[PDB]
Amino acid sequence: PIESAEDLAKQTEIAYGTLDSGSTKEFFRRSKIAVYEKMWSYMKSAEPS
Amino acid sequence: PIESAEDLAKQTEIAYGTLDSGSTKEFFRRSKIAVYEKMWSYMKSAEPS
Amino acid sequence: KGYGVATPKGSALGTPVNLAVLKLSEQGILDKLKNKWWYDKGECGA
Repeated sequence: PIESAEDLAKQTEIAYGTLDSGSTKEFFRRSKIAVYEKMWSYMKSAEPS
Repeated sequence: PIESAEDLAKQTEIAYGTLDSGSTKEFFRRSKIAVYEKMWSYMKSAEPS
Repeated sequence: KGYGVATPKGSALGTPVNLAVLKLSEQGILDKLKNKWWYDKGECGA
């Protein structure tokens, strides 16, 4: 089962997201960690939102 | 078997090192990637050398 | 509980140090140091 953020970022069968506006989205936008950068790129480019 | 640098960095049963002076050691010293930072910390703190 | 950086009462460094701690927190540097000194230098791996 998904146990960490890295597990979410590695797979593609499960989608993940946040609020449209809020602190979590800004955290992912400004993050410099590789895993969070991957997650932010995925969430930004995910369609439908 | 070990198929990448991440597989080396994650475990402790297999030791690893570089030449005492050269481009590889300086690459690991100057790296900002998390896995190479882990590798450099291990190699620098490794005893015996 | 929390660990804080302590300063004398009425010192001129209290506000700058508090703001610096907040900046380091929001930039992810505190977590980076935590990972470096707990897990990057750990002897047990993952």
